[PDB]
Amino acid sequence: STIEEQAKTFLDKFNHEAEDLFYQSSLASWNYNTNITEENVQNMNNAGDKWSAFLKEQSTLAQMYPLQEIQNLTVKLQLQALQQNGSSVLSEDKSKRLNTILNTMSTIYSTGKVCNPDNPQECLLLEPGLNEIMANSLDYNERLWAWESWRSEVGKQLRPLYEEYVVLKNEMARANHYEDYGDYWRGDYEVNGVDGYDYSRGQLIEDVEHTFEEIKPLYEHLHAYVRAKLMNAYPSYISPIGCLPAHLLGDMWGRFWTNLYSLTVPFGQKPNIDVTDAMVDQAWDAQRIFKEAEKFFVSVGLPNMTQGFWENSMLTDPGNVQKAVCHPTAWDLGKGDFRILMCTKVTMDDFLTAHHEMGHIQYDMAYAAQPFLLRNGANEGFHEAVGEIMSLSAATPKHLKSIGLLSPDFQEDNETEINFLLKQALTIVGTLPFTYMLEKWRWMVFKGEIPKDQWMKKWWEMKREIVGVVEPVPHDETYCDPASLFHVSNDYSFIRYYTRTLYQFQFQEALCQAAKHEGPLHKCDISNSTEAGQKLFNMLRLGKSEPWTLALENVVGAKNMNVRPLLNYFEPLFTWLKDQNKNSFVGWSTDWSPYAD
Amino acid sequence: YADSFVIRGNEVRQIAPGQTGNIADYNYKLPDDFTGCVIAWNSNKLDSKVSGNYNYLYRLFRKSNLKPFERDISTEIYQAGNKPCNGVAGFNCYFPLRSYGFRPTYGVGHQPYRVVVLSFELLHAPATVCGPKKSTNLVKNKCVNF
Ligand SMILES: *[C@@H]1O[C@H](CO)[C@@H](O[C@@H]2O[C@H](CO)[C@@H](O)[C@H](O)[C@H]2NC(C)=O)[C@H](O)[C@H]1NC(C)=O
Ligand SMILES: *[C@@H]1O[C@H](CO)[C@@H](O[C@@H]2O[C@H](CO)[C@@H](O)[C@H](O)[C@H]2NC(C)=O)[C@H](O)[C@H]1NC(C)=O
Ligand SMILES: *[C@@H]1O[C@H](CO)[C@@H](O[C@@H]2O[C@H](CO)[C@@H](O)[C@H](O)[C@H]2NC(C)=O)[C@H](O)[C@H]1NC(C)=O
Ligand SMILES: *[C@@H]1O[C@H](CO)[C@@H](O[C@@H]2O[C@H](CO)[C@@H](O)[C@H](O)[C@H]2NC(C)=O)[C@H](O)[C@H]1NC(C)=O
Ligand SMILES: *[C@@H]1O[C@H](CO)[C@@H](O[C@@H]2O[C@H](CO)[C@@H](O)[C@H](O)[C@H]2NC(C)=O)[C@H](O)[C@H]1NC(C)=O
Ligand SMILES: *[C@@H]1O[C@H](CO)[C@@H](O)[C@H](O)[C@H]1NC(C)=O
Repeated sequence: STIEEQAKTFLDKFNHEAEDLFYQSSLASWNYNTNITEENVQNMNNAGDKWSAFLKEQSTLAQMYPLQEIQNLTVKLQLQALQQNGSSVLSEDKSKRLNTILNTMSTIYSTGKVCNPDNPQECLLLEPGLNEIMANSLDYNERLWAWESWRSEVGKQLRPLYEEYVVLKNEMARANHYEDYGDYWRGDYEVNGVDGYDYSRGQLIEDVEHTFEEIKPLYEHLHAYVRAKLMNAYPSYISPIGCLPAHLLGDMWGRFWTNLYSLTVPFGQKPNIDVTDAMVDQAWDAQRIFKEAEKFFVSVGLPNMTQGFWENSMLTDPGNVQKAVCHPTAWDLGKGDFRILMCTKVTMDDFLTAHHEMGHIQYDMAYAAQPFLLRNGANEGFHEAVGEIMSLSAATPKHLKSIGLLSPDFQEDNETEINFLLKQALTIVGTLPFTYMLEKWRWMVFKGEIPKDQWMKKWWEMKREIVGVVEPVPHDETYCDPASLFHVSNDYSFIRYYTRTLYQFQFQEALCQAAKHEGPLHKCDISNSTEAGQKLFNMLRLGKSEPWTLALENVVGAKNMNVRPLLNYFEPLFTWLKDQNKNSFVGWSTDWSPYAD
Repeated sequence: YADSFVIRGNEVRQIAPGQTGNIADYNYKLPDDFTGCVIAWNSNKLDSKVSGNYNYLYRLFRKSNLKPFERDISTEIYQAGNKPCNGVAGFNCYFPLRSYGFRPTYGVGHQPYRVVVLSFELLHAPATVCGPKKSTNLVKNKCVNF
């Protein structure tokens, strides 16, 4: 009864119950996901309902213990995570209104239908075909149509709903001593009073705007190259001092330039590394690939699979007609019962996805000792970060020719290396300007700096200034372009895909500087080492029990994200791009327009 | 003396002289001068029934830790706060018994293990029962050491 006893003795009970219930819920869910029937939806909805009701009751009960009389750090962190009101601080009818606006937004996004002006009877959804038209077509007219349509029919309906959504979320967040909603998102990177490891909510914006400054020397050259290359497929449509038209990037919103590899390959007659026929000519099943992944993981010094994962998991899609959503996922039903749900085919891409998923499996195996409320990554970003380095280290030619899938006399050269590096940088450094731009735009519109009659003009001037792309058609203020992105119209945070891109290469360099590697970083492997495994595992097992700025400094040695490893990873590509642009004009002028000529 | 019960997987490390934890603290306490013999094995296929088998309980609230070889079976509602409970669950008045919910799809360290312990003690008796002897055919007509 030391004013904290109720804190520790409450916490226990909670712990137990929580864990148990959660498990019930989760088994239920895995079920429905692997065997789609009509009754299983009911078997899982009530389990989720009971879990949610129990958690909200415990949250309403935890309030009775003040948060300044606690002295131990871990119990204070657990209470601070549980004591969160979340929603339901609003007026009751406004809560239902918020649920309706959210669900209506999600539905209007999901079931969008756009139809041709030449044939309005049968037409296209978003997922089947629209992405294919925007990715694989090659005529300017069809791309411009597919681009303007989706923003003229799904951008116009969403604005009068997003307007109310903003103010409702702001009034929600403003009851928990917060000043807007964006701060309620940045609050994930917050650390209070640990004598030096503190990280104020504000300094996240400072880091982001301070690390985006060092990327531009590389992104500018990449933009110049991609532009001078796109000036071949569509002759006399781009200006050599202008920006790019949004409907030429490779998808609906311009998030990944990966589909531009067909037009901008450096050496179009030297094929890259690809183990796809060598696999099937060796009769590899879904079992063999996972055995290879586990062998690689155990080679570095991590434990085996739990021997309950080989009988329960579903590695190959069920033969008969058994509807199960084929989207890879790593389940941690808790209680040490880990599973992997994915419809593996015999392709090297699935061979890399297996590694990327067993990464999450290992990361979940590590921290299974912490209290139940601390079973996550250090923040939202570390999870996929620690996941992706396995795929980045398993795709190098060394690890391939050491497993029996490449001819021993396969000799790699600098041409194939530049090819691979551009294929990588079309995805890694390509999405960063878009990500930072969209997140800054959302923070701005939430804090109230941008008046609600200047949304689209500000968004497009930002697309002109930062990322270097220009709209093809004018858009007045009956539109809303950002509401046409999945992570926006569904109330999903969108800054993790910018911190992950940095944490990735920081982890890569920090780790395989212990494997005593000597060459460029893009050939670096973490196999056969034991110091690397220990350095990684001394962070994998913390969970949330320590501030993330300590989880970093125990791996790389710094107390923040630093972009230098990224540039050090791309240095060869940068040396090449500095030569292939001796005659073009780097950068872009925000005056050019595709219609004002 | 022969004791037997069932406990979780990763808690068998607590049936040993001089340990601590939610199980060994106050469910079963072995002394510091133990002379017995601990046996413990896995019984997943015999005691775990899908959907939850809520028969086995384990106390996790008590005033103070136990005494060696002592036994406590009460069901008095705990009291952590300062206000007396009057036997009603709720705020700072917790039920003292929970249940292991075993299922066959658990990992090692959570499947039910069965534990038995032997303990000897020689009060004053000089003959309560000796161990097992050897075997062989007694030869005859030979000078032998018998
Ligand atoms: C997928 O779920 C369905 C819906 O229950 C299962 O179908 C029945 O499941 C019960 C459960 O024991 C069986 O007794 C019936 O014989 C099943 N009937 C049919 C027509 O399937 C189905 O078995 C589940 N699939 C798997 C692989 O377990
Ligand atoms: C209160 O904080 C202390 C340390 O500040 C925690 O002590 C650790 O407890 C764990 C198990 O709970 C042990 O494995 C560690 O060895 C302990 N650390 C040290 C330095 O002895 C203590 O657990 C915290 N209280 C609670 C209820 O978690
Ligand atoms: C969470 O919401 C509650 C309202 O439901 C806020 O108000 C506190 O509510 C608790 C119990 O419901 C009271 O004991 C407090 O006196 C209330 N006021 C406070 C704590 O200032 C509560 O403030 C909200 N949580 C936070 C962290 O602000
Ligand atoms: C890949 O490596 C080869 C050999 O190391 C390079 O070939 C030489 O490149 C320099 C660079 O200007 C030229 O001056 C030489 O004339 C090249 N050698 C021959 C025999 O012609 C090649 O350039 C490298 N690839 C790239 C893209 O630079
Ligand atoms: C690095 O790891 C690989 C993976 O096991 C080890 O590969 C073995 O290498 C020896 C000799 O090079 C071969 O005889 C074995 O057949 C290989 N094993 C497999 C499964 O292919 C390699 O030994 C490790 N490196 C070192 C220095 O031990
Ligand atoms: C992992 O499993 C293999 C089975 O092939 C076994 O030989 C090895 O000893 C195991 N290692 C550990 C650490 O459990």
